[PDB]
Amino acid sequence: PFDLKKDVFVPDDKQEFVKAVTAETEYGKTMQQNPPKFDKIEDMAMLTFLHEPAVLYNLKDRYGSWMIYTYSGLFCVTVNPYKWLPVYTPEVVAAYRGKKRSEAPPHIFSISDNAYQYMLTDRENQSILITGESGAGKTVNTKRVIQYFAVIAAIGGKGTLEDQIIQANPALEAFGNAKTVRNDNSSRFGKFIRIHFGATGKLASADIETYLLEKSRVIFQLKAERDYHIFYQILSNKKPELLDMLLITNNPYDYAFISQGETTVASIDDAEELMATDNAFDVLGFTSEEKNSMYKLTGAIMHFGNMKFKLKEEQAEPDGTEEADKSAYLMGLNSADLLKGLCHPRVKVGNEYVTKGQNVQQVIYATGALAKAVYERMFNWMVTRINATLETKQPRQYFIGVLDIAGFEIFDFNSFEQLCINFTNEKLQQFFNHHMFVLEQEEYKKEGIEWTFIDFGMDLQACIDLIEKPMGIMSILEEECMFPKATDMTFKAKLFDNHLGKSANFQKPRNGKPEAHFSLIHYAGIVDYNIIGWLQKNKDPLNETVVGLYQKSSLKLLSTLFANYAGADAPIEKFQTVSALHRENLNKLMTNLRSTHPHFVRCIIPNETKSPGVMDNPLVMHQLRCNGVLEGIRICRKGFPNRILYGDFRQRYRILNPAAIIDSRKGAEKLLSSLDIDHNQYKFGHTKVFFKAGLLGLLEEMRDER
Ligand SMILES: Nc1ncnc2c1ncn2[C@@H]1O[C@H](COP(=O)(O)OP(=O)(O)O)[C@@H](O)[C@H]1O
Ligand code: VO4
Ligand SMILES: [Mg+2]
Repeated sequence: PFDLKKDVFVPDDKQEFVKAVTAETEYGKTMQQNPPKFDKIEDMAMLTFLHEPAVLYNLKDRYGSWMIYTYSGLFCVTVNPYKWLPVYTPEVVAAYRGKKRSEAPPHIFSISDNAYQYMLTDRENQSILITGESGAGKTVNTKRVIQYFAVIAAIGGKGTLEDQIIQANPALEAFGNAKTVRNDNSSRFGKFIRIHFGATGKLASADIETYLLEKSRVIFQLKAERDYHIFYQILSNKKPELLDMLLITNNPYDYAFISQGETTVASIDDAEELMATDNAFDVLGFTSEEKNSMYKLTGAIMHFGNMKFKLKEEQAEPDGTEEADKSAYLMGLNSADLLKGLCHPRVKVGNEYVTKGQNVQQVIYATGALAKAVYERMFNWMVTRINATLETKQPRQYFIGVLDIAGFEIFDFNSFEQLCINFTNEKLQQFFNHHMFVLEQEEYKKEGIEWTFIDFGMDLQACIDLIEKPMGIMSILEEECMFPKATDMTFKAKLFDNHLGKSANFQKPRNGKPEAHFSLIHYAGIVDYNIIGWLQKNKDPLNETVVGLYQKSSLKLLSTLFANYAGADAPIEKFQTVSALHRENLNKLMTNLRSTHPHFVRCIIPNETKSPGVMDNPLVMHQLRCNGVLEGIRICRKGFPNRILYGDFRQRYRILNPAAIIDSRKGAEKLLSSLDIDHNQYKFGHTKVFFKAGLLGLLEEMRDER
């Protein structure tokens, strides 16, 4: 039943919008709805009415029938079903091969296949960029893109390249993923995977690049969160030989470094996951000495935390050598030299040395710091090793990169790690804004198309400039290190003096919950940051006397993790910080993505309680707004999303009317007027015919008939 004029969408203070400027709703109490033909539409740029509730309800409609993918113009939107669906089967993978976007339902498999098609067709590198906040579905979709390519390639101990490519994700997940409030399997690092293809489309090889790992997790947890998965998988006891080799109990609560918050997760079987983790290292080519060395280092990290200290000026001395000895043998170090290094670190006196002193607070920091450094270097080594076996040295030509970054998050306590994660999210959103709204309209101008630049309001340059540009939050932090008389409050005072009242995205902390020092107006919300410990987190210093012992370790792995160590430069007669390298890497990635054809996949978390099928309209609308889904749909409708080179237009559509044809542009003008179409649905460019939304599909329908 449908009444074109009285069926409207009206606002609501609890449900955002409701089905129904004065009328009463379907329930009782006191923007046009789309017809029943556009129910569960596969592409929302084809809806007659385009507004916030038209898109919200179409997504909701499809979500109710477990259709978690929907095209929204030139890109795609996905809503986390929070449950398994029979839409990722090998049978499905095969059917999607070679199909045009409109010839199959919306799917991540269709994005992957079309990215493959554009690569070989245009002779151009591609990229698949998955956005969304913590627990939206970026990693799940990243794994399905890889699955699609690996299954397609497979058509034609250690396994084949296709098997290795798939297993690289569960191998890295044990060490780099952990349970946070928002996600039981949160990626605590970003990763860009490039899948290389030869000149004719053969999957040649692959590589992975990881971006900043949350080191703090290794030695610190908040009430509602766990440390990295790996620790609990080892303690599961499904492989009891590991507990004997690592010299450990089966109780996480016996290890402070890993038992500060939660220890078991309802959705994760830690026992089955240890086997999956181990099987991946096997399939990836990891030797037993390699696997055991990695397990041994993880074990040494656990004992390292239980090491107690005491007073002997305040000087620290070991409060029991029990835990240091266990750590030292797993690491291949002499226990006495380790504790002497931690308590009395060397100072170079030219060719001699004098030891400086430490107190139990200083040694406690250095101990935590080294356990983080080892963990970070182990993760970087695992990636290097995965890349080493993934390198096939087979002929390559193009690549399809896939970006799975750590999602936007807000915790009750936000620190340095959150600012780095959320900063990347702001940057990736701005990548989308620039590509969709700035470059797109500049193409129309380049091609001599009649057009008036539209302002979509999509521009986060103010917040990005606030964080990265000189005298920004990172620049202030970078200066405040390598200034020993600088404290947490000199950094706070410098941030406020430069940005309070001067930067719109820098506000006083809103603030029961933990104490915050400043607020930041991010693209998806105001985040209250706590600046305590930022100067030390950014400088990341290490006890170089203990690092020296690590380089001389009897374990090959520990000595290789520290072989190329940037030991503090020699003094002269009179360095790269964390944030500095992170910005450098983020800009390196953004410029690299500019040299590819991007394919945006926008993930939407439907509810805060990980409930399948439950859609919370205020949370969904917040995401669709800050993502720019409506803005991104309008540029598809209001512009010309499809454009064909005059040559290609005659090579393909000459069959529609051979009477029309000997010029490239002139011939194309004759062909188009000769057909029964709206002659306003297209424009003529310098080198391409620009088509309005949908006209390409109409001509392609007519081409398939004859
Ligand atoms: N397409 C999907 N099908 C089924 N479950 C999904 C899907 N996408 C996400 N999930 C569930 O949601 C969780 C969070 O998704 P994940 O990919 O880890 O998100 P993100 O990487 O954005 O943090 C997953 O671990 C899984 O339980
Ligand atoms: O939960 V996330 O993997 O998006 O960080
Ligand atoms: Mg993830």
